[PDB]
Amino acid sequence: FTLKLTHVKYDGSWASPFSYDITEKNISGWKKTGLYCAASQEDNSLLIA
Amino acid sequence: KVVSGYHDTVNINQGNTWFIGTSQTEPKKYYWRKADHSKCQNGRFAAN
Repeated sequence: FTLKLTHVKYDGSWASPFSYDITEKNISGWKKTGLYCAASQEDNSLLIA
Repeated sequence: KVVSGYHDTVNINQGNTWFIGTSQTEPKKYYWRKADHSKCQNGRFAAN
């Protein structure tokens, strides 16, 4: 499993996606998963889950 | 962001410093600059 992440550039094109290896012995084991994503007003970052 | 550099001469107050910069993309794109120390007095590089 891989998490991929991209964004719009100023000219409306999309950046080449970053990737993060996600598979750790458990998401392979889930069934019907779903992902969550939200920015943070404190400590500007992305909480992905 | 600058990855690595190499200074031209042996006295770091002279010569040029070549830099290798990479981009915040994927794959990365590598760039190069040069900082001419012959335009550097008081640790302040001239903008040119």
